[PDB]
Amino acid sequence: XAXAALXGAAXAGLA
Amino acid sequence: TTGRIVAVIGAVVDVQFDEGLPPILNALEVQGRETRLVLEVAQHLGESTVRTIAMDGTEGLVRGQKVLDSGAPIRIPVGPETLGRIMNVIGEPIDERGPIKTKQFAAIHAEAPEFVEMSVEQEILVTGIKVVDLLAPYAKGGKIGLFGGAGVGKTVLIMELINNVAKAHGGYSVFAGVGERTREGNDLYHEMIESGVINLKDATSKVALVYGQMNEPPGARARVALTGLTVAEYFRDQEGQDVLLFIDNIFRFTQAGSEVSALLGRIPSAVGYQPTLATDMGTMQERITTTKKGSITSVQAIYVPADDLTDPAPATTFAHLDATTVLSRAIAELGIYPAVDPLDSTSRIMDPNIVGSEHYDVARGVQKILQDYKSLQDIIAILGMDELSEEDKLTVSRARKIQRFLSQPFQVAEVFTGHLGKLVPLKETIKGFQQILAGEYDHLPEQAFYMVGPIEEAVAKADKLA
Amino acid sequence: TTGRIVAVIGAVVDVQFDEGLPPILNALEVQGRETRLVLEVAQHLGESTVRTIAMDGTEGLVRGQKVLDSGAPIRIPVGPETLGRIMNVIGEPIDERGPIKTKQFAAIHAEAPEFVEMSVEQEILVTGIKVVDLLAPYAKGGKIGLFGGAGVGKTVLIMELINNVAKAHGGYSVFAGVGERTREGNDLYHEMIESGVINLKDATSKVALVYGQMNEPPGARARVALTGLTVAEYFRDQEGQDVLLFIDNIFRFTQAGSEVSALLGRIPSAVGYQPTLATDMGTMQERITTTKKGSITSVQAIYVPADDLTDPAPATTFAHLDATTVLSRAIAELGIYPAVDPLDSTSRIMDPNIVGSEHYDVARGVQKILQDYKSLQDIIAILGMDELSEEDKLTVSRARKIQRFLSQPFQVAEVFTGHLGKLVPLKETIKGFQQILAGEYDHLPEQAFYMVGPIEEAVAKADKLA
Amino acid sequence: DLEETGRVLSIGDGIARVHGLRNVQAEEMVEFSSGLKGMSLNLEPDNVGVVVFGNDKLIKEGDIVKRTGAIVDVPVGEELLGRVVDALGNAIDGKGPIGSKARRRVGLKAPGIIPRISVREPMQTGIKAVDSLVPIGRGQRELIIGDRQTGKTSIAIDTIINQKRFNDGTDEKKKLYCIYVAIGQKRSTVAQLVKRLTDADAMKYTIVVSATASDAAPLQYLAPYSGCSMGEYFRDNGKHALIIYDDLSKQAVAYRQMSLLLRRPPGREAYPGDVFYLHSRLLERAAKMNDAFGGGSLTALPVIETQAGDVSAYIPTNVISITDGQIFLETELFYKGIRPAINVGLSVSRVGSAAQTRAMKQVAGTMKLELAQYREVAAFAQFGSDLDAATQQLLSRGVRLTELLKQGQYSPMAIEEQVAVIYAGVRGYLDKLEPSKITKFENAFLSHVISQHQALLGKIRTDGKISEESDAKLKEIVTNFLAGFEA
Amino acid sequence: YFRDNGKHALIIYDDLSKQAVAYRQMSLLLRRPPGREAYPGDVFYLHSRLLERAAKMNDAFGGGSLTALPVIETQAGDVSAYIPTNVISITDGQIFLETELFYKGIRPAINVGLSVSRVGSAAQTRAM
Amino acid sequence: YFRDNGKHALIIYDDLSKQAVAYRQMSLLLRRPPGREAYPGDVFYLHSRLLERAAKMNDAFGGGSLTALPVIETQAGDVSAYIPTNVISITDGQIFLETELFYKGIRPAINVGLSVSRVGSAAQTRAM
Ligand SMILES: Nc1ncnc2c1ncn2[C@@H]1O[C@H](COP(=O)(O)OP(=O)(O)NP(=O)(O)O)[C@@H](O)[C@H]1O
Ligand SMILES: Nc1ncnc2c1ncn2[C@@H]1O[C@H](COP(=O)(O)OP(=O)(O)NP(=O)(O)O)[C@@H](O)[C@H]1O
Ligand SMILES: [Mg+2]
Ligand SMILES: [Mg+2]
Repeated sequence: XAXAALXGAAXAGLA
Repeated sequence: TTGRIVAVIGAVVDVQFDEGLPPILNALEVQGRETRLVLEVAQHLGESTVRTIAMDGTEGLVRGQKVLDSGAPIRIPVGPETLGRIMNVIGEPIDERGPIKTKQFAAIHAEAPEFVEMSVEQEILVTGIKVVDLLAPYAKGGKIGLFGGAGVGKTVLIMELINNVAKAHGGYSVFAGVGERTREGNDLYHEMIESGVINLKDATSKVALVYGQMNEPPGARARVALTGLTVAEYFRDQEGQDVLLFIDNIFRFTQAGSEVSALLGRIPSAVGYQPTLATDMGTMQERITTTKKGSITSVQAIYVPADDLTDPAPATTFAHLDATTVLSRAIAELGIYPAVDPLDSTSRIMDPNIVGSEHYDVARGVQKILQDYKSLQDIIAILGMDELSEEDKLTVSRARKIQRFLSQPFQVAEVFTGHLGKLVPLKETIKGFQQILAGEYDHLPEQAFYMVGPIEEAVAKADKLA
Repeated sequence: TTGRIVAVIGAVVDVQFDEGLPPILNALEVQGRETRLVLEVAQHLGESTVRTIAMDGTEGLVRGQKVLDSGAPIRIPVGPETLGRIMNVIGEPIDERGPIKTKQFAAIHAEAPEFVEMSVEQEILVTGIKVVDLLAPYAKGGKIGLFGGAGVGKTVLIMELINNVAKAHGGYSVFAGVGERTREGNDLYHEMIESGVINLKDATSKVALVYGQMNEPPGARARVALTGLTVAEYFRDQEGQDVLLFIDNIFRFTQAGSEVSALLGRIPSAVGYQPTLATDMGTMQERITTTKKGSITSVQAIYVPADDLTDPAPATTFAHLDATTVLSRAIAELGIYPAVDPLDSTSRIMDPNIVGSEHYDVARGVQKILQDYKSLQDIIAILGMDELSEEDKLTVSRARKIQRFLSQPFQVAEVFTGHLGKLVPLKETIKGFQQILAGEYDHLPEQAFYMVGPIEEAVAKADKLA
Repeated sequence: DLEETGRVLSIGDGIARVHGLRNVQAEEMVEFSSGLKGMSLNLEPDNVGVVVFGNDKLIKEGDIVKRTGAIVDVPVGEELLGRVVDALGNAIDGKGPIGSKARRRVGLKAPGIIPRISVREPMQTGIKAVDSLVPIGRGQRELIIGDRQTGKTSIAIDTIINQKRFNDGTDEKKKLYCIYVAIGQKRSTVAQLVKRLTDADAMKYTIVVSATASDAAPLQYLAPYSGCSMGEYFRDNGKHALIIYDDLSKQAVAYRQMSLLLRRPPGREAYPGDVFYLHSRLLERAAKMNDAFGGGSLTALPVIETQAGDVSAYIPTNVISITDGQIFLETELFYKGIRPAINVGLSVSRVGSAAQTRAMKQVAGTMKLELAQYREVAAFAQFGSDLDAATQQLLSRGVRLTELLKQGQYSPMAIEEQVAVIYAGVRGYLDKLEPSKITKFENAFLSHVISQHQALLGKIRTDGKISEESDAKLKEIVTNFLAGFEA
Repeated sequence: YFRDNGKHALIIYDDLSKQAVAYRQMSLLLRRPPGREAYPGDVFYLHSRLLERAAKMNDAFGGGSLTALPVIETQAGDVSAYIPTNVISITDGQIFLETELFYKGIRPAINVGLSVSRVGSAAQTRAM
Repeated sequence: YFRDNGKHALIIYDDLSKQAVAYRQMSLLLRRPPGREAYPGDVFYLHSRLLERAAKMNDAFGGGSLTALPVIETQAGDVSAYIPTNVISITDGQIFLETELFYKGIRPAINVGLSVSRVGSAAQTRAM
């Protein structure tokens, strides 16, 4: 949510 | 032709021509300025007036100011002499090493290799990197999404690749910094230098550096990637090598696109991006391929917005990627380097129909084991490592050996790792893992495999380890 | 009068007149064309120019081209000679059976019946459909609407209803295909022939067909509804005997309006729809109605974009119905057909003083258990049933049995259910539902209730399941 | 001469505003000084808005624009087969000019109600799952839908390739000329695409229109209409064509780009109000003509790319509301190793049963039934202890049947081959067997009956049904093969 | 008329949702730039102006009154919505009906929590 | 002035959010084209050109420096909104503050997990 972008590239192995 | 400035609104200059009107994309030169001001042509407003986007600050411009049609798009010094140099968006030197003296100049805006120039086949491009080559093989003229950032060996890996391309393919590399942080650029510069890839003394530099700093206006950060592209194209279309293109970061490209778009007053599309999002991207991506003459391979640094894989920016981008290289902080924490994630990193060419049944099987082998071990991981810690079967205990052992065998010493990091680098060959790579899977080295101990090259070293290390 | 084509943009043709300016809603005929091209006047732009909407493709038109004032609005053949025929927006045959030879013609644009003209009789219309009859019963001379996202069951339902109702009607029927599939028109036509509703031999057909499908330009799609509409009006007022009116899909008319709206030069409203959305729907819906002169039982399919029921199109439609059958993708995905949402479908007739208290009580009974089950769902979702109360578990069982008992095989959908269609009589429905509620079947398994007619069959199915 | 000519007033955002051209008709092709092409979109009181079919860099204020008196059209005819053309019909295989006799408007309205007839001829894919569970009829529109990389195009291909089995045939009525339209893709992909087609000797019967990632939005937008017109030639002449729109997703974005630049009100997802129509008009053109109109047909397999399996989005819903069924491929399935990752439940074929072969009816009929009873008990739950023999048994077919439906690429099967293998599973000849053996059984049991029993196959195939003898013969055939099967 | 003449009137505006749409239409067609959610920047005012008219006059003015019961249609039970809040912020309270309540057997589907009366007991008999 | 003359200077921008707004106001009034959140197409540039001016010089230049602490005010923790996105993307790291934390007793409310320093230990003393 709101600040998730500060994790990051988290679901990357899905792309 | 000599035009006048009819209007200045932020980064968008309007220029009127009395006699001949410059076609779209041409590069105009603003007359009478301390420094070079290039205006790229963007539209024909009718009435002998063009609408252009400034490649630098329009501060001080005056209605009536003189503009000289360079009668072409932005052209830049291309060739070997570029290697080891840092260059602007309009092919200027920004390293203070004097003029970039080349024979040829190459306009940045270029169409892509016609269908008849296309290669008809998929070939893996070997880097000598165990994980990469084994589980997520790069592809000639393909696009790789490089995930992960700091702490994790991003620069070091970028530097080894460069090296390994020069070594195993005699191919050079380009580095395009789209929206680079001035601080970080200079830091990249000296880092390459200390590692050799750049050589200020001789002519052994294996990389050319293109920079589009974050302070630059949208148009500049918009083009820099192309500029870098032009450069790489040369080592392919003129010398038929296998170039490497690094775009850092692919996101800032797209973003730069939207800014220019907005400035041009066009209505934004979904999520505010440019209506031309897909085209903007494709007219660029498509130039990156294997033609009959050679091939350009691009390593693109991706930044996913809001961690949303379906965001238009990222989504669009995936349409062009042939493989991902996921750098992982966790892996790094195991001391494992390169810190590439063997389970998250993927490749389109990982098809037996492409890498061959052998290669394909090994890969699929390494991965499953890696997967299985992952399962047990939870059990081990809680219920203790012992209900483990003669079978469950081997999957682990092997896996653990595997995880290590997947790590490796880079020549780039010799300067102060006090350890010799290793450029393992694809053949050696398949063999190595093949055997571990096989059970040939079950007797060998874990640490034997940590930070080595070819399996042979795993064996010798065991010796020295009693 | 003879105007000249001044401008052309898609379906919006602007025509200039010199002597007589045609009033708004008038149909003009473009001169110099292989086939008829009617233009419907939309507005007076001033300057002796009129903005119009083409009723067919505008390719080939040329500025300056001659246009003739027909002197009236789009008129079409009305009378019994339309029965068994297929006709255009503009009323021309499209069945290759020659001209429709009628005594009278009627213009598609008419005013809605006045207040004093309204009717207030409320008679239930039994359909044989379990969910419909029990929870949101239709009504003679009433307005029915079938809401549905893509491929949910709108059409099938319209067919089943034509089957279960149209077939044994004794009066006339009008089917209006609006913006849907041509193949469907063809599917119906031939079928209609087969069952004898359409007779190409005698004058015994009971159905008139009007079509303006998915392949027509916006203007056509924006008027076919009106066309079909008019046909029905005739039988209602001009002859006194009860009509049946089927439209598939009325959403298409609204969509069509949005297609031309920008061209008309209007500031778009919310979601990019035309600011006149509601009025447009209103002056049209208001003609689809029963009156003191005649009765019109209308079933309209209403496509819901992106499955969004809050979309201005469907949203604004609710207000015009007497009974609403909302179809659900979620339900459909569960395999329940028809995919009617039992807590979202409504009917003005659901009144004890109209359906009786037995009917009124079962209905509300079923809804309350399904509502209750709905609230338990969140929990069931993470933790399943285990942690549920013995009491709660019983509502869940019953609900899941009622849920299933609501489904049913349609003749029209036999090819898919793999079962023989069923038509349950109202008392049968009230009953079977009572018992379920009353715990008279807490012993039978859910599956027994799925896909069946009367409760009796649900008992048997139970035996067969053993 | 401002009657047949015009001078450009302004070029920008791919819309050239030409002065003059007083005689152009709406939608007529026009030519630019630079040999560039365009469409007359807007006919305004004092200019013509033209849609440039290429890079607008080439156009400048003042350039000459000449009519052509032709409403946008394209080369059409059998001489396209084996050719790789652009959205305009121009060859791009560098194989010499297309010797086309006929031409055809790209924007013709589809055939009405009267001239059509229910699809009744099978349009074999060669893919078991599809041909058994989601039968396509000739003249049907069946949508291929899924996320990126779920194996969408792959279905199109095997289908194209499978056609050779008839095209090399005797009977012209059993043939199918394919047309593969590429939109927004990578050339490197199209190039490899034909290479694969070429090596399969399928290009001989295929036309390829390409408007790729680098082509002007208007070309991408156009491409499907052109490919459609070419397919129309076959439909119109008692022949039978197959057109693949790959993808409609990218076309839609191309059109949207155009729309926004023209400044048309952006709606849901920023898409213009007419995007549905963009698709309906196109897809209406696929059709099955009756005998009095040539009995020919056009079959469309349009591709749509969903984001995160969201099958409710604006574009996907639009398309679903046009075609006559869909084949959704699942990301889950694909990774779990089930390929084609076809979602048996979700997918549909509104009109294809009638086009379905009896033989398949015979075996495939009790397949979804069995799979129906398997769909249930097959939970997400990986570790579940079960009871009940029946439900147990149900769960047991399910895994076998599922193994029968897996298929590699480039190896489209003959309908009779499909019924054969399906027969083995649906009849129980694989119940006593282990799910990991299924694949292996198939190849081995298939080569076996192909080698030894071309006799029974031909019957099945010829009869088109499974006769008592054929079935009797088949039963023993599985029987013995089994008995000898090495674990 | 009644209000100003010492009489008592009750007015039901069923519903103000459709009126706003009408307003929005009329407004856009006049070319007045569309505001939030496409409505004219003054939708609030459109309703305030109207509902302020409902009132209780003093004995000096006849002691008459005007009571208003305006209807608003939410979507997805969302009362926080812009129009719904616009109107909630004018009136002397609200009666909020939920479909959940309704189906559940709670009819009227009044949601006690979310409903209010800014008049309080002053509008009730002592008995009540 | 400090940076350039062998001296060291610290600068706090409080906030860059308000400044963005100021700029937006001007842009829109001048009628330039509006983008997401109504921000001009050169709002990123506005900050990048600002934040880059901070830097560590070389002895050849005086060794003087200019460190920057720019402040950004998020909304409901939406770090991904427009302006927060730019600035995050421009700077060498972030110190993320949370209300939950704050009220929970953690003061300063630094969310340690989500905060960063690209520069890292290269700026920490050996002691630390
Ligand atoms: N009552 C039903 N029983 C069984 N299957 C059904 C039923 N209704 C629909 N289906 C299935 O769903 C498909 C679509 O039905 P259909 O009535 O055409 O949906 P629709 O809402 O008319 N679709 P569209 O017009 O494309 O949005 C049918 O072809 C069946 O496969
Ligand atoms: N039947 C199959 N069996 C095994 N592998 C398959 C099969 N079909 C496809 N593949 C693999 O799956 C990959 C993706 O299939 P593809 O048809 O290219 O998917 P897609 O949905 O078109 N994805 P994209 O077009 O890239 O967005 C192919 O490149 C093959 O490697
Ligand atoms: Mg339908
Ligand atoms: Mg594809």
